Amino acid sequence: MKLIIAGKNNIAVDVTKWIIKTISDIELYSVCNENDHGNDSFQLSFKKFCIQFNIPIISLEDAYHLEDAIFLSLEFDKIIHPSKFTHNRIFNIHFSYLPAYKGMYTSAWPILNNEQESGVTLHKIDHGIDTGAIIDQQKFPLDIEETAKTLYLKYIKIGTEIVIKNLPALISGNYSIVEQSAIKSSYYSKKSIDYKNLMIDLNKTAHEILQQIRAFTFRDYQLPRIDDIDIFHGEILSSKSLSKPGTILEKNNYHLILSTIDYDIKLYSDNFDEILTACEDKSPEFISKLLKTENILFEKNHLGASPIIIAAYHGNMDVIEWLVSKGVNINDRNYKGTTVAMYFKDYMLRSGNYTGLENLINLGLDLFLKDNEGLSVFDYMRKNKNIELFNFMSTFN
Amino acid sequence: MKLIIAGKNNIAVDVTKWIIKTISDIELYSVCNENDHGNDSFQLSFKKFCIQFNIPIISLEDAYHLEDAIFLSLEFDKIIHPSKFTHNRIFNIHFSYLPAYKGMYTSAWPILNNEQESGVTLHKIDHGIDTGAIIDQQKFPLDIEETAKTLYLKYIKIGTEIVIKNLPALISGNYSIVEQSAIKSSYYSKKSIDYKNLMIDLNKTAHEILQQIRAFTFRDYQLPRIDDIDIFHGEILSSKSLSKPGTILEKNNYHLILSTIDYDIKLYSDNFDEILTACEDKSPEFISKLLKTENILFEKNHLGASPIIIAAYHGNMDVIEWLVSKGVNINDRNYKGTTVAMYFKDYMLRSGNYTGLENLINLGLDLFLKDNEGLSVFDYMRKNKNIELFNFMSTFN
Ligand SMILES: Cc1cn([C@H]2C[C@H](O)[C@@H](COP(=O)(O)OP(=O)(O)O[C@H]3O[C@H](C)[C@@H](O)[C@H](N)[C@H]3O)O2)c(=O)[nH]c1=O
Ligand SMILES: Cc1cn([C@H]2C[C@H](O)[C@@H](COP(=O)(O)OP(=O)(O)O[C@H]3O[C@H](C)[C@@H](O)[C@H](N)[C@H]3O)O2)c(=O)[nH]c1=O
Ligand SMILES: Nc1nc(=O)c2c([nH]1)NC[C@@H](CNc1ccc(C(=O)N[C@@H](CCC(=O)O)C(=O)O)cc1)N2C=O
Ligand SMILES: Nc1nc(=O)c2c([nH]1)NC[C@@H](CNc1ccc(C(=O)N[C@@H](CCC(=O)O)C(=O)O)cc1)N2C=O
Ligand SMILES: [Cl-]
Ligand SMILES: [Cl-]
Ligand SMILES: [Cl-]
Ligand SMILES: [Cl-]
Ligand SMILES: [Cl-]
Ligand SMILES: [Cl-]
Ligand SMILES: [K+]
Ligand SMILES: [K+]
Ligand code: NA
Ligand code: NA
Ligand code: NA
Ligand code: NA
Ligand code: NA
Ligand code: NA
Ligand code: NA
Ligand code: NA
Repeated sequence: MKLIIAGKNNIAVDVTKWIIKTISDIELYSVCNENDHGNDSFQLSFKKFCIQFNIPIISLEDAYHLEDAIFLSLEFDKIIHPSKFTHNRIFNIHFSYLPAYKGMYTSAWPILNNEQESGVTLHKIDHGIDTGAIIDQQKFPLDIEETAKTLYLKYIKIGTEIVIKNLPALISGNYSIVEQSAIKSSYYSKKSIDYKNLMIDLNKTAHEILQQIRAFTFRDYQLPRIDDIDIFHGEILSSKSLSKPGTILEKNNYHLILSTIDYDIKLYSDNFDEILTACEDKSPEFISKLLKTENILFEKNHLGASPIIIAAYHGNMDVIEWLVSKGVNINDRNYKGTTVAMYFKDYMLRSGNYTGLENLINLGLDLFLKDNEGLSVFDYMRKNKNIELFNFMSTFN
Repeated sequence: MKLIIAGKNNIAVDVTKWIIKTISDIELYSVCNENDHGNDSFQLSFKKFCIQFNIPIISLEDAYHLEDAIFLSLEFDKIIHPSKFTHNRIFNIHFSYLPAYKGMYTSAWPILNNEQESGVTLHKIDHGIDTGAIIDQQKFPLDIEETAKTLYLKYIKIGTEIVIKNLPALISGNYSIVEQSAIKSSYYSKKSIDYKNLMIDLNKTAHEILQQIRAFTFRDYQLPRIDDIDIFHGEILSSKSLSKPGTILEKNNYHLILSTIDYDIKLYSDNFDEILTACEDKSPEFISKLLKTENILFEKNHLGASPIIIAAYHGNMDVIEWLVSKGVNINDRNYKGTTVAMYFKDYMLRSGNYTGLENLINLGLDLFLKDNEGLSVFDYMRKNKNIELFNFMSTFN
C-alpha cells in the first residue's frame, strides 16, 4: 500500500519520520509545496528531508494516477479535487477546530476574535475549502499572551500528534466520520489580512489593540510596527487619556504609550537583539531589567539562536541557570537541531573550562540528542579529535 | 430638584412618562437630538412629545448651566463632557452589556459576531465613548433569527425598564458604581458599517452570510439586497454546490439560491406588500403558503400597519384568529398608537356586521387602550356620534 504525504514543515517531516519508524510495509511518496525550495527555516524543508531520506518526490498530477494509495495533506498549498482520484482515501489536517476557521491565517484570526480556545482537525478532503467530514479533532486553550507564532507551533505539535494517533485507522479504513455542521462554521480568505501592509486599528479599545498586536506577532514573518517602532508585546495601563485614540502620549527607545478608546496602552519596543548580546556576558540581574516582557526570553533569531543558546556558547553559567528557572528548555535547539549541549561543548573546548558541565547535567542537559544531520555531540568530538573533552563528557550518566 | 432628559425615541418618551406619573416633585427639562424634527416614525418623536406635554426643551449648552440637576442621556446624539457641569450626576443608558460593544451599531455587531447574548447598561458619563463606571446592567439571549430591528426593540424595552428601576437611586444618590474592566472591552465606530453602501460578503459560509443578512434586516431603514432583490430572511440548505461562493444557482420571484463556502443558502425575497394585501380578504391557508418565513407575520409598514391591523380593518376574522394563534398581539398598534380594536370598530361601522367582536374579546381584545392622542375607541365613537355601535361595544366586560 502506498502513502502519499503532500505538504510542508515539521508536521510533514515528523509524520513522515513516524511512518518510517513504525510502518515499514508502506511505500512512501512526497508531494511538496511550490514555495518549498529546499531551505530550512523556523520549520524544516520537507523537500530537503525527502531527498535526504530517499522518499520519492512526485507531482500532484502523478499522485492522481497512483492506485492503491492513501493521500494525506499537511499544510499543502494546492487545491485537491476528490474527483481526480480512483479512491476516497484522501485526508487533511486543518489548523482549527472545524467547522470554525476554515481557510486562511488560522494562527491570527482566533486571536483577533478573542477566542478562548482553538484546535486541530483531521478530516476528509472534499471539493471545497476545509469542508469535508471530520475524522478526529482536539482542542486547547489560548494563553493570555498567545501570539500567532506560539499558536502556530501548538498547531504543528497537536496536528502531528493527531495524525500519528489516527494513521493506523486511516490505513485500515476503520475510522468514523461526521459531517461538519453549518452552525458556527466560519471562513477567512487570503484577502482578510494584508500581511504586506498590515495596519493596526488604533481607534479601538486597549484590549482590541493588544489582541491585534499579539495576532500579528510572528518574528520569522513580522513584528507589528507602530510609528516606525517594531513592537514586542505590551500592557494595558490604568490611566485613561482624553486625547483621540491613537495619540502618542510618550515615545522613547523603550516603548510607546498610546491613548485608546478606554485605557492607555504601553507597547514595548522589540529589544531582542540587545537581549541576545547581553546573554554573552551579562548577569541575570542585568538581563531582568533590560527585558520588558519575559516572552523575549523564548524568542529565536532567523537561525534559531535563543537567549539560552547564546549563554551556553559563551559559558554564561548564571544566565543559563536563570533561564532554566524561568522555564526555558535546557535542551533548546536552533533550526538545524544543534542543541544547548553542543554549544556548551564549544565553550568548554574554546576556554578549557570544564567545571560547569556537571551543574547543567543536574539541571537536565541531555548529551545524547542528535541534530538534523543525525549527529550527537560525541560524533562531533570524535570527528574533530577532541578526545580529552569527549572522555570528560562521557563520565556523566 | 431638576431632571434633564437628553435623547430620543420611546425610551426617552416612556421614561419621561413614568417620571410624570410617579415623581411629581421634579422639574423636567428636555434636550433633543439634531435629527428629531418632530415626526413620529417606528419610534415617537421626543420633541413632539415634550412640546405636547409642556416639558421645556433646552439646548445642551443650557443644560451645562443648570445647577441642582441630574442629567440622563437616552440615545442622545452629542458628546457630553463631565467637566462642563457643576456636578457629577450625569448618567447614560447604552445599548450593550458593557464593556463589550461600546460605540455604534450595537443592534448589528452582536449579530454579525454571532453572540449568544446582549444587554443594556446604565453607567456614569465620562469624557470618552461609553467608558464610565457601571451602575446597573441586564443581559438577555439573542434569538436564533434575531435581526437588528428585533434586537433594537429589546434594547428600547430593557433600557426603559432599567432606567425606571434605578431612577429613585439616581435621584437619592444612593447607588453603587464599578469601573469597567479593560478585558473583553470592544468598540465599533461609525466607519465600521456603511449603511449607504452595504455589501454582504458572499465569499463566506452559509451561517456567516445569514448572520449578515439578519444583522442588516431593519425594515424601517433597509433590507439587505442581493442581485437586485430585497431579502427577508433565508435558510441553510443541505446541498453543497461546487461553484464559486456567491454563484447564483437559482433566481425567481420567490428566492435566490447561492453557493457558499459550505452549504447552499436560500434567501427569501421580501413579499411583505403581498402579505398585507392578502390579509384584506384571503384565507389563513392562502397566507400560509404565500409567506416564506413566519417572521413576515410580525412586520410593519412605515405607518405601523401589520398583518393583523389589515385583517382587522377588513374584518377578516379567520386571519385575525390565525395570526393570534401564531403569537401575534391581538392588541397591536400602529405608530400613532391606533389599536386593533379601533381598526375592527371601523370595519363594524362600515359593514354593519357586529357579530365578530365577541370572539375577539374572548381572545383578549382590549377596548380600553388609548392611542398617542390619549383617546380610546369610545372617545372616537362618541365624537363621531356612532352611539348604537358605542353602546354595543360597551356591553363587553
Ligand atoms: C504569510 C504570513 C503568515 N503569518 C501567520 C498567520 C498564519 O496562520 C501562520 C502560518 O502561515 P502560513 O503557513 O503561510 O499560512 P496559513 O496559516 O494561512 O495556512 C493556509 O495556507 C496553507 C498552505 C494551507 O495548507 C493551510 N491549511 C491554510 O490555513 O503565520 C504571519 O504572521 N505573517 C505572514 O506574512
Ligand atoms: C443608521 C442605521 C442603523 N441601523 C441599525 C443599527 C443600529 O444599532 C440601530 C439603531 O440605529 P440608530 O439609533 O441610528 O444608531 P446606533 O444604534 O448606532 O446608536 C448610536 O448612536 C446614537 C445616537 C447613540 O446615542 C447610541 N448610544 C449609539 O450606539 O439600527 C440600520 O439597520 N440602518 C441604518 O441605516
Ligand atoms: N479541496 C481542497 N480544499 C482545501 O481547503 C485545501 C486543499 N484542497 N488542498 C490543500 C490546501 C489548499 N488551499 C488553497 C486555498 C486557496 C487557493 C487559491 O488559489 N485561492 C484563490 C482565492 C484566494 C483566497 O480567497 O484565499 C486564489 O486566487 O489564490 C489555493 C489553495 N487546502 C487546505 O489547506
Ligand atoms: N462623553 C460621551 N460619550 C458618549 O459615548 C456619548 C455621549 N457623551 N453623549 C451621547 C452619545 C454621543 N455619541 C457620539 C459619538 C460620536 C460622535 C462623533 O462626532 N464622532 C466622530 C467620529 C465618528 C465615529 O467614529 O463614530 C464624528 O466625526 O462623527 C458624536 C457623538 N454618547 C453615547 O451614546
Ligand atoms: Cl506554502
Ligand atoms: Cl568538537
Ligand atoms: Cl584531545
Ligand atoms: Cl439621532
Ligand atoms: Cl367612530
Ligand atoms: Cl348611532
Ligand atoms: K483615551
Ligand atoms: K459552495
Ligand atoms: Na522551511
Ligand atoms: Na472519527
Ligand atoms: Na493576505
Ligand atoms: Na523588566
Ligand atoms: Na421618530
Ligand atoms: Na450599582
Ligand atoms: Na457608517
Ligand atoms: Na410557507
